[PDB]
Amino acid sequence: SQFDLTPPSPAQRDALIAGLSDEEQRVLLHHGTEAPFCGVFLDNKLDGVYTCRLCGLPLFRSNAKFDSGTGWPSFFAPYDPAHVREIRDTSYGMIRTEIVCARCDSHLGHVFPDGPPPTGERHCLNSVSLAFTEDGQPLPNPLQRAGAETQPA
Ligand SMILES: [Zn+2]
Repeated sequence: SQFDLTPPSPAQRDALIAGLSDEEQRVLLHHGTEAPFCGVFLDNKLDGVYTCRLCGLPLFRSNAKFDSGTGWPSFFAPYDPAHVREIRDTSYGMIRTEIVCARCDSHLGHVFPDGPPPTGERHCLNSVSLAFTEDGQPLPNPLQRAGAETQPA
Protein backbone atom coordinates (compact mmCIF):
# COMPACT_ATOMS: atom_id res chain seq x y z
CA SER A 1 0.00 0.00 0.00
CA GLN A 2 1.04 3.54 -0.89
CA PHE A 3 -1.00 4.76 2.09
CA ASP A 4 0.44 5.48 5.50
CA LEU A 5 -1.47 3.27 7.99
CA THR A 6 0.05 4.97 11.05
CA PRO A 7 -2.86 5.74 13.36
CA PRO A 8 -4.07 9.30 13.91
CA SER A 9 -2.21 11.09 16.66
CA PRO A 10 -4.23 11.78 19.84
CA ALA A 11 -4.84 15.42 18.75
CA GLN A 12 -5.85 14.25 15.27
CA ARG A 13 -8.20 11.64 16.71
CA ASP A 14 -9.87 14.22 19.02
CA ALA A 15 -10.30 16.60 16.07
CA LEU A 16 -11.80 13.96 13.79
CA ILE A 17 -14.15 12.67 16.48
CA ALA A 18 -15.29 16.23 17.20
CA GLY A 19 -16.49 16.34 13.55
CA LEU A 20 -18.66 13.23 13.88
CA SER A 21 -22.39 13.24 14.52
CA ASP A 22 -23.75 11.30 17.55
CA GLU A 23 -24.88 8.54 15.19
CA GLU A 24 -21.42 8.40 13.59
CA GLN A 25 -19.77 8.18 16.99
CA ARG A 26 -22.15 5.37 18.01
CA VAL A 27 -21.14 3.35 14.98
CA LEU A 28 -17.47 4.08 14.40
CA LEU A 29 -16.11 4.27 17.96
CA HIS A 30 -17.90 1.31 19.56
CA HIS A 31 -17.38 -2.39 19.19
CA GLY A 32 -19.71 -5.26 20.18
CA THR A 33 -22.67 -3.14 21.35
CA GLU A 34 -24.73 -2.29 18.27
CA ALA A 35 -26.88 -4.37 15.96
CA PRO A 36 -25.21 -5.29 12.66
CA PHE A 37 -26.19 -3.68 9.36
CA CYS A 38 -25.58 -4.97 5.87
CA GLY A 39 -25.74 -1.84 3.78
CA VAL A 40 -26.82 -2.16 0.15
CA PHE A 41 -25.36 1.21 -0.98
CA LEU A 42 -27.95 2.35 -3.50
CA ASP A 43 -27.42 6.10 -2.91
CA ASN A 44 -24.25 7.05 -4.76
CA LYS A 45 -22.64 7.12 -8.23
CA LEU A 46 -21.46 3.63 -9.15
CA ASP A 47 -17.84 4.69 -9.78
CA GLY A 48 -15.94 5.87 -6.75
CA VAL A 49 -14.41 4.89 -3.47
CA TYR A 50 -15.84 4.51 0.02
CA THR A 51 -13.50 5.92 2.67
CA CYS A 52 -13.39 5.49 6.48
CA ARG A 53 -15.66 8.18 7.84
CA LEU A 54 -13.18 8.87 10.65
CA CYS A 55 -9.77 8.89 9.05
CA GLY A 56 -10.37 9.03 5.31
CA LEU A 57 -8.58 5.80 4.41
CA PRO A 58 -9.89 4.38 1.09
CA LEU A 59 -11.63 1.12 1.99
CA PHE A 60 -13.96 -0.14 -0.72
CA ARG A 61 -14.11 0.61 -4.41
CA SER A 62 -17.36 0.64 -6.31
CA ASN A 63 -17.41 0.41 -10.09
CA ALA A 64 -20.04 -0.45 -12.72
CA LYS A 65 -17.67 -3.17 -14.06
CA PHE A 66 -17.00 -4.90 -10.73
CA ASP A 67 -18.49 -8.33 -10.13
CA SER A 68 -17.29 -9.46 -6.68
CA GLY A 69 -20.41 -11.60 -6.23
CA THR A 70 -23.38 -11.61 -3.93
CA GLY A 71 -21.35 -11.53 -0.68
CA TRP A 72 -20.75 -7.82 -1.37
CA PRO A 73 -23.06 -4.93 -2.16
CA SER A 74 -23.54 -4.57 -5.94
CA PHE A 75 -20.39 -3.17 -7.69
CA PHE A 76 -18.22 -3.28 -4.55
CA ALA A 77 -14.70 -4.63 -4.15
CA PRO A 78 -11.92 -4.15 -1.56
CA TYR A 79 -9.78 -1.10 -2.26
CA ASP A 80 -6.67 -2.72 -0.72
CA PRO A 81 -6.77 -5.78 1.59
CA ALA A 82 -4.19 -4.06 3.87
CA HIS A 83 -6.76 -1.29 4.62
CA VAL A 84 -9.26 -3.38 6.57
CA ARG A 85 -8.59 -5.70 9.47
CA GLU A 86 -10.80 -8.67 10.22
CA ILE A 87 -11.16 -9.44 13.92
CA ARG A 88 -12.00 -12.86 15.38
CA ASP A 89 -13.25 -12.88 18.98
CA THR A 90 -13.94 -15.90 21.19
CA SER A 91 -17.30 -14.25 22.06
CA TYR A 92 -18.46 -15.04 18.51
CA GLY A 93 -16.01 -17.66 17.21
CA MET A 94 -17.20 -18.82 13.77
CA ILE A 95 -20.52 -16.92 13.99
CA ARG A 96 -19.13 -13.57 12.75
CA THR A 97 -15.98 -11.44 12.66
CA GLU A 98 -15.67 -7.64 12.96
CA ILE A 99 -14.32 -5.53 10.11
CA VAL A 100 -12.33 -2.45 11.23
CA CYS A 101 -10.30 0.32 9.57
CA ALA A 102 -6.66 -0.85 9.56
CA ARG A 103 -5.50 2.73 10.24
CA CYS A 104 -7.80 4.06 13.02
CA ASP A 105 -9.49 0.83 14.17
CA SER A 106 -12.97 2.28 13.72
CA HIS A 107 -15.85 -0.14 13.34
CA LEU A 108 -16.83 -0.78 9.69
CA GLY A 109 -19.08 -3.87 9.82
CA HIS A 110 -18.97 -7.65 10.06
CA VAL A 111 -18.23 -10.66 7.96
CA PHE A 112 -20.81 -13.46 8.21
CA PRO A 113 -20.22 -17.06 7.03
CA ASP A 114 -23.44 -17.20 4.98
CA GLY A 115 -22.09 -15.85 1.68
CA PRO A 116 -21.62 -17.50 -1.72
CA PRO A 117 -18.71 -19.74 -2.68
CA PRO A 118 -15.77 -19.79 -2.91
CA THR A 119 -15.21 -17.65 0.21
CA GLY A 120 -18.61 -18.32 1.79
CA GLU A 121 -18.37 -14.76 3.17
CA ARG A 122 -20.98 -11.99 3.37
CA HIS A 123 -19.60 -8.50 3.90
CA CYS A 124 -22.02 -6.56 6.02
CA LEU A 125 -20.96 -2.93 5.96
CA ASN A 126 -22.45 -0.15 7.99
CA SER A 127 -23.10 2.82 5.64
CA VAL A 128 -22.61 5.24 8.59
CA SER A 129 -18.95 4.17 8.77
CA LEU A 130 -18.22 5.25 5.18
CA ALA A 131 -17.94 8.46 3.15
CA PHE A 132 -17.92 8.52 -0.68
CA THR A 133 -15.38 10.06 -3.07
CA GLU A 134 -16.35 9.98 -6.74
CA ASP A 135 -13.64 8.87 -9.19
CA GLY A 136 -11.49 11.83 -10.27
CA GLN A 137 -11.99 13.74 -7.00
CA PRO A 138 -9.12 13.97 -4.49
CA LEU A 139 -9.38 11.81 -1.37
CA PRO A 140 -10.56 13.70 1.78
CA ASN A 141 -7.15 13.21 3.51
CA PRO A 142 -8.17 14.57 6.96
CA LEU A 143 -4.81 13.46 8.39
CA GLN A 144 -3.02 15.51 5.70
CA ARG A 145 -0.69 12.63 4.81
CA ALA A 146 1.69 13.10 1.87
CA GLY A 147 1.82 11.01 -1.30
CA ALA A 148 -1.03 8.92 -2.74
CA GLU A 149 -3.54 10.32 -0.26
CA THR A 150 -3.16 13.76 -1.88
CA GLN A 151 -4.64 12.39 -5.14
CA PRO A 152 -7.86 10.93 -6.48
CA ALA A 153 -8.29 7.31 -5.37
ZN1 LIG B 1 -10.07 4.84 9.59
